[PDB]
Amino acid sequence: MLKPNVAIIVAALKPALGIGYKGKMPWRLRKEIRYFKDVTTRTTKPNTRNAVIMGRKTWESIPQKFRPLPDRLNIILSRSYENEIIDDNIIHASSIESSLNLVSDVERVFIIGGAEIYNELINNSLVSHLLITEIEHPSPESIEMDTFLKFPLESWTKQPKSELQKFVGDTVLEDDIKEGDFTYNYTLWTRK
Ligand SMILES: NC(=O)C1=CN([C@@H]2O[C@H](COP(=O)(O)OP(=O)(O)OC[C@H]3O[C@@H](n4cnc5c(N)ncnc54)[C@H](OP(=O)(O)O)[C@@H]3O)[C@@H](O)[C@H]2O)C=CC1
Ligand SMILES: COc1cc(-c2ccccc2)ccc1[C@@H](C)C#Cc1c(C)nc(N)nc1N
Repeated sequence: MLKPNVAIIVAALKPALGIGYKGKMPWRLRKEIRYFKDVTTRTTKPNTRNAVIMGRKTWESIPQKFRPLPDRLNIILSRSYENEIIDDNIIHASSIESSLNLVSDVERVFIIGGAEIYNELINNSLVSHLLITEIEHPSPESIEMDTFLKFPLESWTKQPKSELQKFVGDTVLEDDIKEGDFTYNYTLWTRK
């Protein structure tokens, strides 16, 4: 795969864009988790799959019985990894571009975490799309949080819902989804 268009997909709590606490997610949003599964899995043409790329810490935070994430090519980045094809579902590498070099029959490429990876790749021109689940809470400062996105969104344009709908195909997009004290919306951003 040469110069793939890449999408960041993330769920973040406004206004600070917190995404984690001591190596874990600060919430469990069932519908959001299903959205993530559906969007990263879905392909528009037959006989392809998508790639999901993540940092070593995020990979390790998926319980071992539940990785690799099914139906997607999983790529894990570590500074200690030489290039290695582990199996048909798992690749080890030290950059996104090198990891995708011998990869074929992949449609979309998603960056799925975590903070360090997101905060590097936001300034990688291969990333053309941000799929940000914008989470709100009445008292956001009360949620324990130590891990944040550093996204210069001034350089980005939040697209209308019609663009997000086109991107996700027939995936149902509900507005102002409420779980416990959290309210959320799915968004799509592109570069200016
Ligand atoms: N809310 C959300 O949507 C999501 C939140 N998260 C959260 O993010 C947090 C995890 O993020 P974080 O701790 O930053 O860890 P990451 O998952 O980003 O992993 C960081 C590791 O990735 C490897 N890495 C980073 N940059 C490079 C590079 N340029 N080349 C090669 N390897 C690299 C390194 O591995 P090594 O040390 O092996 O060299 C590094 O230690 C957790 O709290 C998690 O719950 C995660 C996903 C989604
Ligand atoms: C380590 O963090 C996980 C654990 C699990 C998981 C899977 C099975 C059982 C338990 C946890 C799934 C996904 C993840 C991570 C990779 C995620 C995510 C994610 C989610 C959930 N939403 C959005 N919008 N973007 C994302 N990147």
